[PDB]
Parts: sequence; C-alpha cells; structure tokens
Amino acid sequence: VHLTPEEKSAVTALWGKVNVDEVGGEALGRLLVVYPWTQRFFESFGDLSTPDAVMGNPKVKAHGKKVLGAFSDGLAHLDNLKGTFATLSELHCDKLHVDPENFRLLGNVLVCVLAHHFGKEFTPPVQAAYQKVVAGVANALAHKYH
Amino acid sequence: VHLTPEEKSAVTALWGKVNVDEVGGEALGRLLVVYPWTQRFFESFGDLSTPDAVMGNPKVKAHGKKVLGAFSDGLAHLDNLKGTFATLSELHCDKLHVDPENFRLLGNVLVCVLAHHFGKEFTPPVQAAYQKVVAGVANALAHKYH
Amino acid sequence: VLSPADKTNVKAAWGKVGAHAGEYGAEALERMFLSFPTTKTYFPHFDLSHGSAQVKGLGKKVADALTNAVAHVDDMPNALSALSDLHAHKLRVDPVNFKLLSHCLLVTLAAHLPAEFTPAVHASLDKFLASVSTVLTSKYR
Amino acid sequence: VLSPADKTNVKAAWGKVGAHAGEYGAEALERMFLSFPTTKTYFPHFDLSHGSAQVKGLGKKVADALTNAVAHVDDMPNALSALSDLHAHKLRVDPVNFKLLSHCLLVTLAAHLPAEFTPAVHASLDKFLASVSTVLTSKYR
Ligand code: HEM
Ligand code: HEM
Ligand code: HEM
Ligand code: HEM
Repeated sequence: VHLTPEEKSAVTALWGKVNVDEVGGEALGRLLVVYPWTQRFFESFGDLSTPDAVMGNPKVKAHGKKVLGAFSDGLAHLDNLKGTFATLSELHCDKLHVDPENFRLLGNVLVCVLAHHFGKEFTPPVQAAYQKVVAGVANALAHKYH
Repeated sequence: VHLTPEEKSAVTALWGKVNVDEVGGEALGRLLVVYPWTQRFFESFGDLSTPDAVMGNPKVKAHGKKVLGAFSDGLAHLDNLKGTFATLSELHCDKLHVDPENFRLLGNVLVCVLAHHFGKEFTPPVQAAYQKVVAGVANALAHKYH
Repeated sequence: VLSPADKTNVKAAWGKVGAHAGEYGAEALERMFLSFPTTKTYFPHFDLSHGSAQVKGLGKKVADALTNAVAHVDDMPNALSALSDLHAHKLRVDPVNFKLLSHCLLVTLAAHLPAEFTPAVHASLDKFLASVSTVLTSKYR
Repeated sequence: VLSPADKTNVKAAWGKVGAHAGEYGAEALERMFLSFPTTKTYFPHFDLSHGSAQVKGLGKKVADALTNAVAHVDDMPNALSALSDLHAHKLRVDPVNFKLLSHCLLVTLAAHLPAEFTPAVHASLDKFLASVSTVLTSKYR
C-alpha cells in the first residue's frame, strides 16, 4: 500500500492523540458486539452476553491493547507491512484459521472508533488515509492465505 | 500461493484437455449471465439481453479466449503470478477500476465450467488445486489495489 | 432481522441526526469517493469535488431513502422496491459497493453523534444498513 | 428475489438430482473442506476424511434443508428459521462461509448435471443458494 506524504501526515498526526490503553479495547469490543460470530474465537474471555459485559470485560480491554500495539507497529513501518505482520499472519491464518474478511471488519471498526473519538477532526481525507492503512494491515495479516 | 507437486499435477493434467477456444468464452458468458452487474464493463459487446444472446455473442467468445490465455500464462508461472499479471493488474485496477471481488467470481465461474465439462474427473482434490490457482490469479490481478 | 431494540436504536439515532440528514448523506458519499476510489466510476457526469451541488443533491436523496426505510422499517422491500430496480437493472451497481457506502454512513454518524453512537446503537445501525443493502441488491436478473 | 423462471429452473435441477441429493450434499461438504480449509474448524469433532459417516450424515441433513427450501420457496425465512438460529446463535458461522459452501454446491451440481447445468439454470441455482444463505445469516444478534 502507498500512502502519500499528506496521507502519512494525516495518519501520524491523529495517531499521536490516540489513547493507546483504551482505543484497542474499544475496537475489539465493538467487533465482538457488532459482528457476534467473532466471539467464537474468544470463548475463554468469559462474560460476553451483553454489549456492556463485552465492553467492560477486562480481558477484552487487555487483548485490545495488544491489537492496537500491532496497528501502531504497522504505522511505524508503512512500507514493510508484510514483514511487520509475518508472525501474526502465521498465528491468525495457519493456527487460528480466522477468515481474513474479519481483518477488514476490525479495521473498519477501528475507523468507526476513530471517527467517534475525533468527530469533525476525522475528516473525509483523514479517513481515506486511514482506510489505506487498515486495508494494508488486513492484507499483510492475510499473507499466509495468499 | 503454493501448489504441491500433486496439486500441480492435478491442474496441468486437466488443463491439457481444455478446449482453449471455448472454455474462456463459456466462463466469461456465464459471469455476465450469473452476475449481471459485470455487463457494465462490456457495453460495446452489443446484445447481452438473454443468456442465449450472451453465450452466442461472438465478442464474448473472442474476449473469453483472451481471458483464458491469461489463465494459461499463470498456469505456466505459478511461482510468479504477480509478475505475470502486472500489466493486467494496471489495466483492471488503475484503468478500469473493476472491484477485485469480481476477479474471485470469474475464477469461481471457471471452476464451475471445468466441473461441468469434466464431470466426475473434476474430483474434490482436483477442485481444491484449482481453487488455489484461481485465488492466486485473482490476488495477482488485484495487486495494484494492495 | 431487526429486533424491537434495533428499531428503537435506529429511530433514536436518526432522530438526533434530525434535519442534518441531507448534509450527512452528502458527507458519506464524499467519504466513499475518497476512501474507495473505484466507486467514482458510477458518477462520470458528476463533479465529485468538495462542495459539489450534485453530490449535495444526491446526498439529500440518499438520506430521504434511508428515512423512508426507517419510517417503514417492517416493509422495507416494498418501500425501497423502485430504488432496488434502479440500482440493479439500470445502474448495475456492484453489490460490494453497498458495504462501502454503508461503512461510510456509519463513519459519518459516528463523527456527528458522540453520545448516540454507543456499541449497541452502532450494532443496530449496522444491521439496519445491511438490511437496506440486502433490499437494494435483491433485484439482479 | 426468485422469479417464476428461477423457481422452475431450480425445481427442474433438483428433480434430476433426485435421490442422489444426500450423496451430493456430502460431496459438496468434502469439496468445501478441501478447497477452503478454514471451514474445517467448525467440525473439530468430525472425521472429515473421505468416506466419513459423519460427513455423509451431515450431507443428508444439508440436502434435506435445501429440499425443504425448494419445496417452500415462497416461505423460506419461515422454513429455515430454526436452522438460521442454529447457525448464527449456537454455531457462530462466519457469513463468508455460506458463499463457500454455496459455490461447492454449484460445483457438485455441475459435476453431476451435464444437461441441466445451463447458464440460465446456473444463474437460477446461484440466486437460490444466495437466498438460502441470506436467510441462514439473518439471525445474528
Ligand atoms: C488487523 C486485525 C488484527 C490484528 C492487528 C490482530 C493482532 C493480534 C495480536 C497483537 C495478538 C496477540 C498475539 C500474541 O499474544 O503474541 C492477537 C491474538 C489473537 N487474535 Fe488477533 N488481530 C487481528 C484480528 C483478529 C480477528 C478478526 C480475530 C477473530 C475474529 C482474532 C483472533 C485472535 C485470537 C483468538 C488471539 C489469541 C491467540 C492466542 O493467544 O493463542 N484476531 N491478535
Ligand atoms: C481472473 C480474472 C480476469 C482475467 C485473467 C482477465 C484477463 C483479461 C485480458 C487478458 C484482457 C485483454 C487485455 C488486452 O487487450 O491486452 C482483459 C480485458 C478486459 N477485461 Fe478482464 N480479466 C479478468 C477479470 C475481469 C472482470 C471481472 C471484468 C469486469 C467485470 C473485466 C473487464 C475487462 C474489460 C472491460 C477489458 C477490456 C479492456 C480494454 O480493451 O480496454 N475483466 N481482461
Ligand atoms: C444505502 C445505500 C444507497 C441508497 C439508500 C441509495 C439511494 C439512492 C437514491 C435515493 C438515488 C436517487 C434516485 C433518483 O434520483 O431517482 C440514487 C442514485 C444513484 N445511486 Fe444510490 N443508493 C445507495 C447505494 C449506492 C451505491 C453503493 C452506489 C455506487 C457505488 C450508488 C450509485 C448510484 C448512482 C450512480 C445513482 C444515479 C445518480 C445520478 O445519475 O443522478 N448508490 N441512489
Ligand atoms: C446451504 C447452506 C447450509 C445449509 C443448508 C446447512 C444446513 C445444516 C443442517 C440441516 C444441519 C443439521 C442441523 C441439526 O442436526 O439439527 C447443519 C449443521 C451444521 N452446520 Fe450447516 N448448513 C449450511 C451452511 C453451513 C456452513 C457454511 C457452515 C460452516 C462452514 C456450517 C456449519 C455447520 C455445523 C458446524 C453444524 C453442526 C454439525 C454437528 O455438530 O453435528 N453450515 N447445517
């Protein structure tokens, strides 16, 4: 994926304001609520019975923090997403067998979370830059299927 | 994409029996009939009003022959599909803006055409080998979107 | 299948959107054009630049269709029948593209509805737009 | 929306399939497992190898569900309601996977129906399996 300098600027400027202890949990939780089949992979997380239970579930927050850490790592290596995500690709594809469509869904959920958090600041060009990023991460995470 | 020697054997053995003057036309026609939004890209082909008109349309047959030629070229370069499809990727992505989901659909249509033509010979393992191939061609054709 | 709670949530969100619906429709379209450039090919006769009267006009119509769906939520196939004919038969809109605009509609609502865009309402809105998309792609022949 | 011609075509194809329906269901499943290995994870308690009694048994049930849909084609949401509950709520089947099995069902019919699998009937069958898939994915909550 190829981000222009203006797109890189848009992405990094916003990301610097992200609360990295919360946003990942927020995105993972919303994934589990909005696309409930994904709960299949998180049976050990316990109570996922209601939206409030999901969002307040400490393991959801903890795991989301790890997910976001990986997005941050991609943001720092936009020109080598494949290598950055290589070991995670083996995990999600070879070991977990998550359908890669769900990588796209999570990315789009993150985009919704950023829009909710930043409001008017999350402009259409800023979103477009972020869509390139999350598409890139999804494609890299899915490399073992390719 | 990585085909085993047994998968390569399955694919090449069947392909040697394919009528390359017809099968591409058959796959392209069925694409236009089954997924009619694709007709959007072939307005100049003339009469596409009925299945019979589509299948008997000489431009559909002629164009399908070219498509199949590209599949054949991929079959001869299974370990370098990206390079093989580079110029076609620029055409379909950068110039035509075809959504890459349709590359998957055409591949699956080709698989149905092969199943129809070969019957019991198109076994489940043979199909599985072909699915790797058409997924690979679709991913390579879609590289400019990545 | 939209549940009673989903219908409540969707009605609540669109109530808050209120009279900004048209503007938000235009914004969602712009987000789609910028984020997913393949979608632009359906609009060769549009100027898609920011502030375009044509995008604004279409945004109003899109919003009107969605509001019609909300208002007749238990009869959406009938309500959107003419629009499903248009998008499938005449426009030949790739079904994939409905997911793209649906996402951009959610993003737009999220960017304008701090209090309302809860995870539950997010889920309800996604189901609603999936239902609309299902009707709008039901007429390919 | 299945047209009168679609319903005719689908009834005609399944008529020819006749009593092989169960066997074909099993075959379609095997094709799915081999072609799309991610699908195998739903069946950890199955032996998925060729000739498996469990795959055969499930193939019969799948065929029975499809025949029920054909037989009540204008009432498919009702006919398949219990199955849609099962696949969404209990099994948590990823909606993507319905397209995979649908494709494998078409391939199986194509491999067994030389005369019947015309482009028109192919199109009708695809619409029918898309309709079934739509019902089976309507119950996520
Ligand atoms: C962009 C998309 C995604 C990213 C960046 C991501 C990232 C991560 C990370 C960083 C971990 C921690 C791995 C470790 O402990 O070293 C993880 C684990 C895991 N992920 Fe994801 N993930 C994504 C999508 C998904 C999706 C969509 C699912 C299921 C729907 C999923 C299921 C899991 C599971 C079940 C684990 C735990 C694996 C284990 O501990 O054995 N992931 N992921
Ligand atoms: C695996 C999938 C596909 C392959 C291998 C393929 C291959 C080809 C080939 C070999 C050509 C001839 C290019 C030339 O004249 O040098 C072509 C042209 C074309 N293709 Fe495809 N194609 C695929 C999918 C599609 C799909 C799904 C669509 C639309 C739904 C499409 C639309 C077109 C159009 C409109 C042209 C003519 C371009 C022009 O002459 O300006 N293609 N393709
Ligand atoms: C929520 C989904 C959608 C809704 C509610 C919707 C609604 C509408 C409405 C109300 C119109 C105006 C019809 C008229 O003027 O008679 C329209 C036109 C149109 N739509 Fe959509 N639409 C949706 C999705 C899409 C998508 C995904 C695309 C393509 C990417 C698309 C492409 C078009 C085009 C090309 C026109 C004609 C514009 C013109 O030439 O004036 N629509 N749509
Ligand atoms: C045309 C689409 C489908 C039809 C008609 C269908 C039908 C059925 C039927 C009739 C049963 C037996 C229910 C019972 O025993 O009470 C079943 C079970 C099951 N299905 Fe499906 N199904 C479809 C698609 C799928 C897909 C795509 C998947 C996953 C990839 C799936 C996964 C399962 C699983 C895991 C079971 C339970 C098997 C067991 O534990 O005994 N189904 N399905």
